Amino acid sequence: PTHLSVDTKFKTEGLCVDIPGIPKDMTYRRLISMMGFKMNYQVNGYPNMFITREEAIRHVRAWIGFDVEGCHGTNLPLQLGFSTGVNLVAVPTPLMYKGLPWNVVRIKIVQMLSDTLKNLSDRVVFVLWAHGFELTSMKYFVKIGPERTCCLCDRRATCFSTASDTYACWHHSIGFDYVYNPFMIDVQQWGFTGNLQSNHDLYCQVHGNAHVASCDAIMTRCLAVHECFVKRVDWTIEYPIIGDELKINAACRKVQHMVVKAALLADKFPVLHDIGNPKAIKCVPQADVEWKFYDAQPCSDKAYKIEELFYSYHSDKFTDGVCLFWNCNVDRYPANSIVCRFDTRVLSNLNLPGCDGGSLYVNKHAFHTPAFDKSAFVNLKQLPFFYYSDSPCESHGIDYVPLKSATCITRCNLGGAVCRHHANEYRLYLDAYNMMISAGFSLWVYKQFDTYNLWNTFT
Ligand SMILES: Cc1n/c(=N/[C@@H]2CCC[C@H]2CO)s[nH]1
Ligand SMILES: [Zn+2]
Ligand SMILES: [Zn+2]
Ligand SMILES: [Zn+2]
Repeated sequence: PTHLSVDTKFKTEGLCVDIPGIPKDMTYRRLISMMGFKMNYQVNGYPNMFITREEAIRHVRAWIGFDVEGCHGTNLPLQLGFSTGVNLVAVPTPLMYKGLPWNVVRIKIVQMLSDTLKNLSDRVVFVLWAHGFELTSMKYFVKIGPERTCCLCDRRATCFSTASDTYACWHHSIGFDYVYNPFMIDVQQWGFTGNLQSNHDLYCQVHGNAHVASCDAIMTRCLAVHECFVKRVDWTIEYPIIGDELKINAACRKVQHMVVKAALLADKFPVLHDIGNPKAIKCVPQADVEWKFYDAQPCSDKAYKIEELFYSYHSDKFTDGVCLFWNCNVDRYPANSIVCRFDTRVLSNLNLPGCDGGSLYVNKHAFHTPAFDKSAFVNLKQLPFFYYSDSPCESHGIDYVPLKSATCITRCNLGGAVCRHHANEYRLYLDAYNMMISAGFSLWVYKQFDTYNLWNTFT
């Protein structure tokens, strides 16, 4: 039970308006054959074009919703829609393109998937709400065979060229015309009552239906992401490193210790209510403060209602001391809070678009995060950048230029001039901070927070 068997049954009901008379009894084997593909009994790493739901989830970075609308059938033109927003009209002779024959349409398909996926995945997974034309049109831009490697590198082959009879990964596909060994999954195989728009609209208001194929491709993938990452949560599934994952997470841990440590020095809160991940550790283990923990798993549907986290009768007096919501998404934060809230709008290779305004943040694990809402922070202010250090001014051990900054809160800066050690740490902390901000995180703090109260901790 690692791969999807070709002898598995395929429910064909959703395919009988474009394919009238299609048999009720159908396996993937007969379906791939009907699509115009010969599998030849190949034990070379590609057992089925279609994949399991578990395999689709392990490869979410590769998802591209795909839908074809019969615009007028190898007589009528076909509008090919993709969840990237692209609409290509192929003739059999929001980005809507005019009718062009398959030989040029296929070149555009390879460019679009290559530029979209080269930094995300080693493959493409076509997410469908299959009715007929998308499966039958796959023979016009897809070639299948044994698993292969790139002609220019050691990555897996995702594209083929008829002009040169060579294979390439997403990075080296310039000029390639065919999609090689793609994967696909039909959402309509998961047991849905009603059409695509009806099932999608139950959970999302962001994606409308402007009746173009790309609208259905977007709603398809959005619904597939809700089923796999909103209503079903699997935090065990590990995901390959494709970017700045380790630096972003190290930066987040440094910023948390910094922001919280300074807050406890500046306003000397007797108690700290730490609301969030049930596996949390005290980020400032030397602080005098009464550290109280409360468990709240990363919500993936709607942000927590502050009235349910705190009320119905815990320390109970959350109003006493300070509240820390580190990556804990609530609808309206209290005034006495330190908050790290991820911005689902951020454009990055880690953050994939999600359902109902949310985003799927993929960094080691997959976390669907609810839509950003500036109203959550009405009782708070944006946390300003600062670097605080009580460590001794001692070098031990990178050519220097004197650091001069009003945001370097150290004994040396108070006393007149920043020492080398603290200037190395400042520039390092500023990089880790900038790294965290770029990854999409936001930092918010109680309105009375003032970095001025930190200079007095050097009496
Ligand atoms: C218009 C739009 N942009 C999107 N970008 C996705 C990011 C991962 C590849 C793309 C797969 O759809 S989704 N909707
Ligand atoms: Zn390559
Ligand atoms: Zn949606
Ligand atoms: Zn110093």
